[PDB]
Amino acid sequence: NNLRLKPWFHWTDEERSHAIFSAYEKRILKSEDLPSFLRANRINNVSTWVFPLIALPLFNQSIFKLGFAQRILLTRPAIEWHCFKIATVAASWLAWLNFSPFYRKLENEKEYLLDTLESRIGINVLDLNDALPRWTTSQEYNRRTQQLYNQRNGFFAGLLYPQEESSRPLVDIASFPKNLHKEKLTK
Amino acid sequence: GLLLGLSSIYYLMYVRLLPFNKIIFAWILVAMFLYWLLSGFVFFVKKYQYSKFTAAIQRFWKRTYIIFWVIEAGTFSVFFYLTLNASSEPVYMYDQIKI
Amino acid sequence: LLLYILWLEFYQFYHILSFYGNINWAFDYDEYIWTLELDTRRTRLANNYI
Amino acid sequence: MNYSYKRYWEPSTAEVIGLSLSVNTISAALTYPIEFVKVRSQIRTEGVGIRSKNLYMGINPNKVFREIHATGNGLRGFYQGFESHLIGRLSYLFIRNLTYKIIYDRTKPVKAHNDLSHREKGVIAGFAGGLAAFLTSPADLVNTRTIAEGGKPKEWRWGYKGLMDGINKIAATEGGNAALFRGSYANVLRAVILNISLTGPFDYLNEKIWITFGDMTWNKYAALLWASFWGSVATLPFDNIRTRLYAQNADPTKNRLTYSGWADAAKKLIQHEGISGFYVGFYAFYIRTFLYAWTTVFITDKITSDWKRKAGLKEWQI
Amino acid sequence: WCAYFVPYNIFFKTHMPLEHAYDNLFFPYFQHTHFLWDNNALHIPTVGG
Amino acid sequence: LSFVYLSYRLAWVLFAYVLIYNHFLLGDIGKTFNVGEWDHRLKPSAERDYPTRYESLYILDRTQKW
Amino acid sequence: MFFELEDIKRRHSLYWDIYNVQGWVRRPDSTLYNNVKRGVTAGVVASLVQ
Amino acid sequence: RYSRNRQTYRTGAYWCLYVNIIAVVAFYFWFYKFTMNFGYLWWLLYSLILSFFFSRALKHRFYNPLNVMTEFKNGFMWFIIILINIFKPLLKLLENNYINL
Amino acid sequence: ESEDLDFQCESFKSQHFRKKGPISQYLILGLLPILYFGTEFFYNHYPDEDYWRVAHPPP
Amino acid sequence: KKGTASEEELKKLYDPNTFYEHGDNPAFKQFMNIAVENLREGKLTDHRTYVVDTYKKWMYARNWDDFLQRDCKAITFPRAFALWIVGTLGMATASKWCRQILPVGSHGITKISQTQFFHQFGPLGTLGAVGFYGLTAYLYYKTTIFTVKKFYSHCILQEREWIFEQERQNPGYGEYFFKDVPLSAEEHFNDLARGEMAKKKFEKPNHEF
Amino acid sequence: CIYQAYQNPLRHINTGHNPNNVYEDIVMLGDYPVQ
Amino acid sequence: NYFYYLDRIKKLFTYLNDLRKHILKKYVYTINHKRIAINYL
Amino acid sequence: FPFLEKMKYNQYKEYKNDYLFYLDFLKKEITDDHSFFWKARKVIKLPQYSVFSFVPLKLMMWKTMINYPESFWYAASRVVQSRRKKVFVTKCSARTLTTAGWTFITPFSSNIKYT
Ligand SMILES: CCCCCCCCCCCCCCCCCC(=O)OC[C@H](COP(=O)([O-])OCC(O)COP(=O)([O-])OC[C@@H](COC(=O)CCCCCCCCCCCCCCCCC)OC(=O)CCCCCCCCCCCCCCCCC)OC(=O)CCCCCCCCCCCCCCCCC
Ligand SMILES: CCCCCCCCCCCCCCCCCC(=O)OC[C@H](COP(=O)([O-])OCC(O)COP(=O)([O-])OC[C@@H](COC(=O)CCCCCCCCCCCCCCCCC)OC(=O)CCCCCCCCCCCCCCCCC)OC(=O)CCCCCCCCCCCCCCCCC
Ligand SMILES: CCCCCCCCCCCCCCCCCC(=O)OC[C@H](COP(=O)([O-])OCC[N+](C)(C)C)OC(=O)CCCCCCCCCCCCCCCCC
Ligand SMILES: CCCCCCCCCCCCCCCCCC(=O)OC[C@H](COP(=O)([O-])OCC[N+](C)(C)C)OC(=O)CCCCCCCCCCCCCCCCC
Ligand SMILES: CCCCCCCCCCCCCCCCCC(=O)OC[C@H](COP(=O)([O-])OCC[N+](C)(C)C)OC(=O)CCCCCCCCCCCCCCCCC
Ligand SMILES: CCCCCCCCCCCCCCCCCC(=O)OC[C@H](COP(=O)([O-])OCC[N+](C)(C)C)OC(=O)CCCCCCCCCCCCCCCCC
Ligand SMILES: CCCCCCCCCCCCCCCCCC(=O)OC[C@H](COP(=O)([O-])OCC[N+](C)(C)C)OC(=O)CCCCCCCCCCCCCCCCC
Ligand SMILES: CCCCCCCCCCCCCCCCCC(=O)OC[C@H](COP(=O)([O-])OCC[N+](C)(C)C)OC(=O)CCCCCCCCCCCCCCCCC
Ligand SMILES: CCCCCCCCCCCCCCCCCC(=O)OC[C@H](COP(=O)([O-])OCC[N+](C)(C)C)OC(=O)CCCCCCCCCCCCCCCCC
Ligand SMILES: CCCCCCCCCCCCCCCCCC(=O)OC[C@H](COP(=O)([O-])OCC[N+](C)(C)C)OC(=O)CCCCCCCCCCCCCCCCC
Repeated sequence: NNLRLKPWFHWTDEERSHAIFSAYEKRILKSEDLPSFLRANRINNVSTWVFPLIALPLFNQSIFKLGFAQRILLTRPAIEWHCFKIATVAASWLAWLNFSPFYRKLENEKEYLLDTLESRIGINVLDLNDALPRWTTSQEYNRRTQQLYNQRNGFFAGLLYPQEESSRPLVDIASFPKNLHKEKLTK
Repeated sequence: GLLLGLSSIYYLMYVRLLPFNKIIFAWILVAMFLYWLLSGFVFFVKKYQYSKFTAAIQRFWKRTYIIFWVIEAGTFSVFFYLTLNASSEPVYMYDQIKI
Repeated sequence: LLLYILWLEFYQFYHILSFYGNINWAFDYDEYIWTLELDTRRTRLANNYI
Repeated sequence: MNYSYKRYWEPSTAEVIGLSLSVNTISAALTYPIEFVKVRSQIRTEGVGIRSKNLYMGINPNKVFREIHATGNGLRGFYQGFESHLIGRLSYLFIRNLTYKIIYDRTKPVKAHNDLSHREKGVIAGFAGGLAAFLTSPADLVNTRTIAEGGKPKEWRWGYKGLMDGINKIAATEGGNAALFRGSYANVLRAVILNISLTGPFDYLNEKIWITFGDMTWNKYAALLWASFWGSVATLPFDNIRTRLYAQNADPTKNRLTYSGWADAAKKLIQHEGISGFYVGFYAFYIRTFLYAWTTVFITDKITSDWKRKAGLKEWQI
Repeated sequence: WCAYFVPYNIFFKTHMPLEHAYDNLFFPYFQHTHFLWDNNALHIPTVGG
Repeated sequence: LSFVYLSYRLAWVLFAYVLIYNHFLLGDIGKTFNVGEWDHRLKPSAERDYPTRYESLYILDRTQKW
Repeated sequence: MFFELEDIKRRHSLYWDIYNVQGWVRRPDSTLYNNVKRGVTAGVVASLVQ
Repeated sequence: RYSRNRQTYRTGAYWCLYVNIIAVVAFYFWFYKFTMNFGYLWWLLYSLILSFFFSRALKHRFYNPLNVMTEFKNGFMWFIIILINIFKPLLKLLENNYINL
Repeated sequence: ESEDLDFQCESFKSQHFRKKGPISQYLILGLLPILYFGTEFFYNHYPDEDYWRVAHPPP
Repeated sequence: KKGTASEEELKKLYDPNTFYEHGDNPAFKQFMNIAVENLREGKLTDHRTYVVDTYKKWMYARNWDDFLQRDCKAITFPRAFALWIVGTLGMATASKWCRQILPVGSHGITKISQTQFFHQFGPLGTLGAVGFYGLTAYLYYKTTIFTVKKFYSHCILQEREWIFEQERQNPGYGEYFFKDVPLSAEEHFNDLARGEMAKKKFEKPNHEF
Repeated sequence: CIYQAYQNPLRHINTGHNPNNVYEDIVMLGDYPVQ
Repeated sequence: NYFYYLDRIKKLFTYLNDLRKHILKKYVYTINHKRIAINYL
Repeated sequence: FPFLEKMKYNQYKEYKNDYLFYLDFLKKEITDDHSFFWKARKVIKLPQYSVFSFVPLKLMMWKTMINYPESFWYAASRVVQSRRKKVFVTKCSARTLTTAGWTFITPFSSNIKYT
């Protein structure tokens, strides 16, 4: 299925994370499929927040000792030297954010989870997406998924938070009453 | 005032979930219309406080006021005549309770 | 006082304009369900003119 | 429109070369006097520019023609340098057509009803025209100098009496063969602009008028008018700069306004005359280009239709 | 209390008009509805301003 | 001045759009104009009630209110 | 291909209208030979008398 | 008798332009449901977008690439200077922590 | 703008006289009916794309 | 070796040149392979998302890239570059205004406290100016990366919005309905292609949950 | 107001009324006359 | 000077901007009855 | 029009607010969820295939539709060569899309049933 377009081929990282969280909270996805995704998300966050700290000493040892770096350091104000260092560090950090192997692994794990959801609920996986609120990011959705996992697997899974097992009544949708009418408004 | 106005506007938008782009375009047009309608009057008020408000200007403004009210009264009177002469079904068999 | 009169005028105007939307509840016995229905209005033309 | 072409028959390289050479020969023979008048008007307006107002803004091609004819040389005076002009035009056409046909054959689409986009066709045509103009620049230089001799003062004239004589004089007197490529860059730019600003508007208007009025016969000629007008509008400044560079005499004292290059000539033109100065003799240039294109298209279409009918193509394919 | 609380409850929290709304009118009795009038939402700027 | 300039630029551009579209671009109404609307929330959501430029990416619906 | 300007030939599809008349249809008699002959005859006859 | 009157009404001209725009757009949307596709003639929309910045750019002569480049360099230096000044006193706080101890 | 008093000077030379200018736009003015009708019918293809086309019977 | 008439027709359908056109999407070179996978059972998948409006989002633009691609209608490299020029001018103006309001690094000033703006407003004003500059810089970076991506996709890879290209090719009432090209019209589309496209079927869900 | 300064900024409060490239406000951004 | 042509172009730009302002003032923002009547015609 | 149709997804609206039976709803059988199927427009007799695709050619590929910010009207806009040049052939489906002249004669002018 290399040439087959998956249902979420156009979804962003935020949309994919929101879909995963929605499936988990609605219990379409069980808690036994999360741990790999959670570990990948934590590793990605650690790498993203630690990259500049490891990179700047490397730039000091290798790049900032280059000919052009020494020229800038010795021939321009210290403020301009600091600006150049900050600019190069920021560019490297952006490149890392874009092409991190850890980020790629996290995206691959999200793809695997989405494939599992597609197999489980057919094409209805598209129903898990909505108009995500602005400024809510994939990291935030992953944090929410981790929080829900902790709440469900913690000591307060039935005292302070809802349990993971579903106790929905067993009825027939084709005959059970519905809360909404197709066209009119009910009383 | 800003708190109350913004809260009321947002609540009234939310209760009916209006289309944002179309409604904001319409409200921008309305805002420009009202702002430029009132800007002329603000300019007149600011300009006539010194060396501009003469007897001719005062008479002109009185005449404009009375003319505007007369123009509105014309349409109101046309509608009042229509109300007074409002048509109805024949009184014999179609509508006997009109009496 | 002008704000009070404005509120009264707006309330009356809203009632008058909402008259023309005739909304009623109809009870479907087969489904045992009340449904909201909208319909036009018929009245004396003097009321519309006023 | 990407599949509206009908390239069901394509001429061979020899046929293309021969037909193009003959048709361009007769077209140049017919339309040479207009180019002569345009060049003379540009030379006489160089350094001064248009100074009339409103309807009189410009130089009258009829006035220039009458002044040239009054010299007593008759119509033979308008064909001075025609040998050089024809040789240069033939060399340019040969090189450009060969390069364009080779590239088009190499990169043509497989389907007969599909043709290269106008962008790619313009790129290829511009490259071929620039190469040909660079190769055959000296002939144009000699022809333009011969034309401008009459306008310029006798002491400033070069006195060439043939293409070979002019080439030899330029090579010897000015020193080195490098002097034969004066104005080559301007000629290349003019050729590129002319190649790219002709085939686009023609197809544009031809298709639009076909859509409007359906399949008629005047559509081709209306599109030709539109394309010729827009090509003149796009190309005339470069032709004027090329003419100025060619007319620039070797000795700085001889030149009324010496130039060091294309940019220098453009700056001097802008300084000494408004931006409109690039469009002196626009009517003559438009008439020349339109007549040349019309005769070439007519003859080529007739011959190609005859060849297609002999081959056996259907009426709609032709 | 007068301009925001009471109008809000009388307009949105009930479809039943008050007496003074229609005592002078001659229409038959009917209820209100906030979601079947002024589709252009021209009342939002008015109330806000 | 910011408000004044915004208003003037918007007015000029919209007026130019109106004139050009009503005088030259009436041949292909489908290509020149987009169809949209929004109805009262009491009635079911209209088919044309959607965010323009995103109809290929989202479908909008709402719950009726009394 | 033959020179700087290219006369691009394009094919089109069938189109027809309700009415096939009152437009432009070339008469069979409208030809170079026949039109020229008639014009020359008329012009010469008129010019001789004039 | 009448005092001097202004000889131009720019706000009035623009108010009339807005009135025309409102009339046309509102009527088409309400009764035809048609909204002009501004993207068809994308260059007028881009003209509006450009005019939203063109005068301010012209004031400082930002049509010159050299001016733009030097302005970007100066702005980046200003931003970095502000950040460094804000975050510098952390070192002094750490140093005086020793005195406090 | 904010440097000149709003007044009319005594000198009559301040009168705004009309002086004829470029004449090119008047060519388009004279050709306007042709241009306007062409835009109305040919450019907008009104009432349809076949009315103005040369008539051909169906195959 | 060559098969029967049916096999020859299938080979022609799978031929790269049977559907591809010079001015059309290159994907038509393997459209049949793509169609067989994306049109299983003859059904077109609806990739749209069903959204119940709740005012959680207004502009509906997921990100600045989507805003430029859809709201600004910049679907071509020239439009992207024009928007980039506008953004560059805006960023330069924003930086100049920030430097003017806070004369830090100019006139020899080396401290924020040496500014009348800080005197009048102080740390909150400095924070506001910093936030404004950062916001404009962020938007400039987003539009620049969008323009670079558009340039790479179009100028280098020759990728284009093929629906827009078809719109350009057909200016309206054009008679380009040719039987030779199946894609020109619905009628001219090959009958066997319709059957071949719906050859495969979907897979039933597991319902494992 | 392009390459030619006609109005006097010393007698104006804001120079942004008309497009130009040769005018600068006397009271620039960040300047606050305070007693 | 090395930018005489550039100076001429700057003069042209100034002339065009001044003409734009003059046209806007005299035919768009004007309240003159004769000009309004001509535009009406 | 089917893209504009909203009743197709009306079933999901109830579960967007009532999650209690959302899993049971998902456990149903998928027939036409998030899919469009156009009935045959031409008579085809091919025993080899039991189903045929009649999706619009312009709507065939989503890879170009996803990033195109336009409505799905290009697919329906003048994509068929078939035409009927007859006067009796109606050009407007709605016979009430007319005008009552400049006199505004009622009830023709003032009733939507006619104008
Ligand atoms: C303010 C402006 C704003 C924008 C608007 C612009 C308006 C412009 C006009 C008004 C203003 C004034 C001008 C300003 C120009 C500014 C730019 C500039 O620098 O251009 C100068 C530039 C050059 O002008 P120049 O400096 O005067 O020099 C030209 C001279 O004429 C050269 O002299 P020549 O003609 O006598 O040439 C002799 C010839 C002598 O010949 C030689 O080259 C000698 C050495 C090689 C010899 C061998 C040749 C090959 C044969 C042998 C091969 C090997 C053997 C093979 C086997 C054996 C058989 C052969 O030399 C050449 O070939 C050319 C010179 C370079 C030679 C050195 C080597 C080059 C190598 C690379 C090229 C190689 C290929 C060349 C040929 C083409 C391909 C076929 O001209 C232009 O760029 C033209 C104008 C601009 C065009 C682009 C459009 C820009 C505007 C776009 C629209 C904008 C609208 C919106 C507004 C934007 C506002 C910003
Ligand atoms: C020892 C044990 C320690 C244990 C640990 C705990 C204890 C230790 C201390 C813990 C401290 C925790 C601190 C938490 C806050 C900070 C971190 C945080 O939350 O980050 C936000 C953010 C949260 O995102 P996320 O949830 O992780 O999602 C990431 C996902 O991968 C995908 O997400 P995405 O990337 O798509 O989304 C990006 C962004 C979406 O983009 C945006 O929305 C950003 C829009 C532009 C904002 C511009 C703000 C101005 C400052 C910019 C940054 C500094 C200047 C950079 C200059 C660069 C050029 C040199 O999303 C957001 O973050 C949305 C936030 C929106 C709220 C903004 C708040 C207001 C800002 C304005 C304030 C001033 C005005 C208002 C004042 C009001 C006062 C009442 O973190 C990041 O992901 C950022 C990653 C790194 C990017 C670096 C980019 C280049 C700049 C850095 C290099 C140059 C530095 C130069 C200065 C150096 C000296 C200072
Ligand atoms: C209690 C003692 C501590 C100090 C108290 C301080 C007094 C506070 C007074 C608040 C006045 C609020 C004015 C609101 C105006 C808008 C009203 C409106 O829109 O109507 C909504 C509502 C009415 O909504 P409604 O639609 O239900 O109207 C009911 C209509 N009738 C009466 C026929 C049944 O307003 C009211 O309920 C009353 C409004 C009265 C407005 C009177 C205006 C002039 C006088 C103002 C009070 C002056 C008091 C001065 C201090 C005296 C101290 C002794
Ligand atoms: C073997 C015996 C059997 C008969 C053999 C044939 C007899 C000899 C025929 C000689 C050639 C005759 C035609 C010459 C050209 C036209 C007449 C003439 O004098 O022109 C010379 C004119 C010159 O005229 P001129 O004006 O310079 O004459 C001298 C002028 N004064 C007295 C002031 C000095 O042209 C040239 O000689 C130069 C250009 C020639 C090449 C370009 C020709 C372009 C036009 C070609 C198309 C047809 C033109 C004719 C159209 C009208 C007739 C159909
Ligand atoms: C600030 C100033 C900066 C100046 C320098 C940097 C910027 C340079 C910008 C250059 C722009 C070039 C644009 C080319 C013209 C495209 C116009 C266009 O799209 O028109 C629509 C049409 C598009 O046609 P189409 O193929 O899409 O189809 C048209 C038909 N319909 C509408 C139905 C689809 O393109 C043309 O007609 C272009 C024809 C000309 C193409 C060739 C251009 C010149 C190429 C030169 C190559 C090199 C020559 C040798 C050089 C030797 C020395 C190095
Ligand atoms: C149907 C609609 C679509 C139409 C498409 C078809 C083409 C449309 C073409 C429209 C443009 C027409 C231009 C006409 C040109 C003039 C013709 C004429 O005869 O007039 C000559 C006159 C004078 O030309 P002249 O200067 O050469 O005069 C010569 C003077 N003597 C004789 C003394 C030597 O031209 C002008 O006065 C100027 C004309 C151009 C005006 C340009 C206006 C826009 C400028 C924008 C600049 C933006 C700069 C931004 C960068 C930053 C700046 C600080
Ligand atoms: C507007 C946005 C663009 C950027 C900002 C503006 C900068 C550019 C401003 C240019 C203004 C116009 C300059 C030329 C003025 C010519 C005036 C004139 O007619 O002079 C009398 C000349 C006189 O020519 P004549 O010598 O043949 O005279 C014939 C008339 N009698 C016989 C009476 C003397 O008339 C013409 O040539 C008429 C046609 C003029 C066409 C001018 C086209 C200018 C195009 C320049 C750019 C190149 C084309 C690009 C677009 C098309 C191709 C893609
Ligand atoms: C305009 C003034 C100056 C000029 C004077 C002359 C103008 C004369 C205009 C009328 C001429 C005659 C024609 C009459 C047409 C009537 C049309 C009509 O009824 O439309 C009404 C329309 C309703 O039309 P509709 O079409 O929606 O009607 C619904 C009916 N059905 C369902 C059948 C379609 O309403 C509006 O236009 C909205 C008005 C909103 C007013 C909001 C007032 C707010 C007051 C706030 C203060 C009070 C206290 C609360 C404060 C709270 C603060 C938080
Ligand atoms: C009298 C003609 C000259 C007028 C000069 C002054 C006005 C400016 C020019 C206006 C346009 C002139 C007509 C030709 C171009 C029409 C382009 C167009 O949009 O038509 C498409 C239209 C239909 O195009 P379409 O229907 O395919 O699509 C148009 C665009 N959309 C998709 C938005 C609808 O075609 C026509 O109306 C047919 C026009 C036939 C004209 C034949 C005579 C003129 C041809 C020779 C001209 C030679 C000189 C050069 C032109 C004048 C000087 C610059
Ligand atoms: C009648 C009213 C008329 C109103 C007209 C205005 C309508 C709205 C126009 C919006 C245009 C801007 C782009 C819209 C599309 C956004 C797309 C997007 O994702 O965002 C792009 C960008 C963000 O880039 P992004 O695209 O990377 O962000 C999305 C990506 N994730 C999910 C990872 C975050 O945001 C913006 O364009 C807007 C940023 C904020 C602008 C603020 C301006 C004013 C300054 C602050 C004032 C003080 C506020 C105080 C708040 C206090 C809170 C407690």
